[PDB]
Amino acid sequence: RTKENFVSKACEALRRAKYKFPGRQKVFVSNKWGFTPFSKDEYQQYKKKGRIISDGVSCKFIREKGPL
Amino acid sequence: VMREIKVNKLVLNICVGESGDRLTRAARVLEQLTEQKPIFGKCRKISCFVTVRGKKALEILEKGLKRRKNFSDTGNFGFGIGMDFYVHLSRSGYRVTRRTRRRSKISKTHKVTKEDAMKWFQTK
Amino acid sequence: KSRGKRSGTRYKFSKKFRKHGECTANKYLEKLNYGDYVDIVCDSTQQKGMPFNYYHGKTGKIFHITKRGVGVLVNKRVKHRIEQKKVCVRIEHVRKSRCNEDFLLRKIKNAELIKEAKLKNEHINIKRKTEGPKPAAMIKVPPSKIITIEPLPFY
Amino acid sequence: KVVKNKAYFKRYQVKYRRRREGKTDYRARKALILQDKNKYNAQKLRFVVRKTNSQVICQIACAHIEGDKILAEAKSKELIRYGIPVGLKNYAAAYATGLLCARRFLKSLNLDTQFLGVEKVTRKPIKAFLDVGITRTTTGNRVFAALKGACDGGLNIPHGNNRFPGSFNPEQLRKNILGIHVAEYMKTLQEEDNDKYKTHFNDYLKNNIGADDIEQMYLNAHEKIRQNPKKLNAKLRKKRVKEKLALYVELQ
RNA sequence: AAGAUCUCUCAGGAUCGCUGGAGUUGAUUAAUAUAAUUUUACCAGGUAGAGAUAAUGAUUAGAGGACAGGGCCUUGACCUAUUCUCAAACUCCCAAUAGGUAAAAAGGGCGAAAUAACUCAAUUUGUAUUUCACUCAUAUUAAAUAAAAUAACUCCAAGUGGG
RNA sequence: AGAACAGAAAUCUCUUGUAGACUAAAAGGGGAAAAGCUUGUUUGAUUUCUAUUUUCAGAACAAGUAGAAAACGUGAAAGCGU
RNA sequence: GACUCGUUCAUACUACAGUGGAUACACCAGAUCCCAUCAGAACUCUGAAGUUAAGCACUGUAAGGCUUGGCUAGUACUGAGGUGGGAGACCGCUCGGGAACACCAGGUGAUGAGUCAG
Repeated sequence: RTKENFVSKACEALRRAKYKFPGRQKVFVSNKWGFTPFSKDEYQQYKKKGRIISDGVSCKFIREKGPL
Repeated sequence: VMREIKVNKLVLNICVGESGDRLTRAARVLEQLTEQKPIFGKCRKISCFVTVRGKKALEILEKGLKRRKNFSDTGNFGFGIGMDFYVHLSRSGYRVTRRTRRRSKISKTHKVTKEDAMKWFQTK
Repeated sequence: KSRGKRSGTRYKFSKKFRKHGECTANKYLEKLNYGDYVDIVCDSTQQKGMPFNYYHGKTGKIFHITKRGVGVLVNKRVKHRIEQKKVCVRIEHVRKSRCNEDFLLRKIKNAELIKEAKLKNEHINIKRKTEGPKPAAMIKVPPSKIITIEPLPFY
Repeated sequence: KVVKNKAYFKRYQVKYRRRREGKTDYRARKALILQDKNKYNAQKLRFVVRKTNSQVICQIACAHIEGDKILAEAKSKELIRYGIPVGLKNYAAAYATGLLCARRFLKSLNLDTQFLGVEKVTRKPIKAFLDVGITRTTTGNRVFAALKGACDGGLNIPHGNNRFPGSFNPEQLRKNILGIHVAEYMKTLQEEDNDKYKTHFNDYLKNNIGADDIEQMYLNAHEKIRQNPKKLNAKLRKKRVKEKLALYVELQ
């Protein structure tokens, strides 16, 4: 987990890691298809409308429920 | 209104409210001086006490007795102006809590809290 | 082998979820006795006249009843033969079976159909349906109510 | 930990509604109900006695598959119709209430004689039963006096003598069902203090009934008894929540 | 047949199973008994599965909080919302498959009368039984399908018990 | 959260407390107006006999279940106790 | 309107609030007698002075839980078949059956018998 600027480096590191894992493995680059709302379009939209509040590392979605 | 505090179950003696071990020692010296002494309590060495009803007992005990809010929601006032002695608190509608037929319990609204007890202490 | 009585405790004898001490009034009172079929089900509450493991969920006829005991004729396969065994169980364990209730409702409904037919002097069959093969039918379909399907690309 | 939480709530069971109230223990209920399966159809009548702070309530109940069927009823404020205007929890009142409920039940059945098979010289003769009814079965407890009244009435119930004074004293029991024990306390209290007497037995004074009069009034009553047969929908709630949100924006 | 049970028992024996003979029963009426089956009712389950924010045992991280360790701060524990991975010897929930009971004439209906030493105030209160009735589909059928009696049942004995 | 003694060798009080206790041992089941804990009164841990269930050849023994004929025990109130 | 006996045993639970007390419930008042405890706290007994302050009745709350439905998903999973594929691990296919959590939406009781007052 890092910047997209270093995504190739991260992918390469996992490719280095694969030689020390038994049999076939696949590095998967996309975090848009990684969910946990880690889509860029989701990050901007959720942040903009204050939907998602960070409790560290990952970010928690409000759901219109209980007292304030 | 009818919500105010009431009281049962306290015990007394004829000395100065010495507390603890010392009260028992003083009582033994007093027992050696003169053979008269009051009655047994209920507990798990030994000493003797006067059984008196409720409110009247508390009034004598308070006069004997003589962080500002040393008090706690228990109804325990400690010693002020330790021992195995009785002390107690009850709210007005308390009976529902132990009463058999329709059970239930005292409400959060009805309960004493710290503050009402603190008003009661200031009142006397 | 090495087989004591209640073996398989964590399996069969384990209680139903939140079901503790269930002993309400209606449980007792059913009364069809000597002709009746009856299911043998374990109760979490009652240990006193609990059956052996095999008889759980099985059904059989009542042949004898006492104060709160029931004798039940249950079928058991013993190797090369199925044989009838006299299972003593308690009132809490016996549950009224529902197979009789299906026969009875069908008898009553058919009897009403027979009675109706008899009043008219009709010739008709009160026998159960087979759920036979579907006959011809019709629907009128505009272009809006019909949807084109196709397989899906990976996504 | 908080302890009281979603997991604790999910696990929880409170069981029977009456058990939540503090009525109907089920342990008694099953035993009262229970009978031999070959003695089917026959009913074990319970003589139901429940102790209110205002009055004692006496019913004849038989338990059935859609709930209990009530055959007979007497409550102490029926005693007004028999001229008794005060002392509604009293030992004599409980006796009379049971006696009336039994006598009315026999009248409803027909035939004042309880049993066919009686001995020739000195339902069934005694087949109806106690309802324990939550109150504690000590000596002088209310249920036994009501049952004794019902027995003397006509219905009859199995009994010991273990909950009458002298556990027995039949004369003292006789005084208690007459009302003498109240009368003795009234006269004694009046003797000690007139204001405490007046403030205590205030209704008796208004009625103009002295201690003396109680035994006669119960005796006359016995003969007379013997003779005589909002919620709000979701759409509104949603609207309220929106309005409250706006209100909070204005308020702060 | 190389299963089982008991055996100073594991190269055996006995008794069950599975085999043959012999007899009887009833079958011939395309049906009833009957069926390694499905139908429609009706059940029994806690394995596959799934879960950790349901409990148990685990178990990786930070975030938000009001006492403890270190030098007003930091580090912790502790609480709270969270968070990562878990068990077939854990279970909120939870299959398919496999398994059980059911489908009326020696019986069932609704009635009367009988019988009792049971029951119940209640020798017709119920019960059960019995005798009389009235009557339930069935020309084919009380859901299918069936070289379904080649079925039953009794006897006597064999081989087998290492797979 | 309070009380000089158990905070920290087996204590005292109030409040919160679905069982996280306890149920001789042995592990799992079951069990909260109780099968836990306290107390009272007790000896049925009885005599006789079945139908049976477990293991099973559907023999034994052993362990059970449901009753019955007795005499009692307890509550005395239903009941429950082999 | 209230109560008693109940039934189903959370739609019936819990939490925090508010509204209601003709008759009723309860809180409340007392201890001679019946009774019971160190203790009239509870329990028993006898009262009926006050009061809705609680219990109790009813509702409310971007309440928690429970509770139905959708949706998760024909996914996961799975019986029989295959001289099907795959080096192996495993994966398709034919005939069939088929979840769960999460999530979303709704809901927060119904009812037998008897009584009493209006």
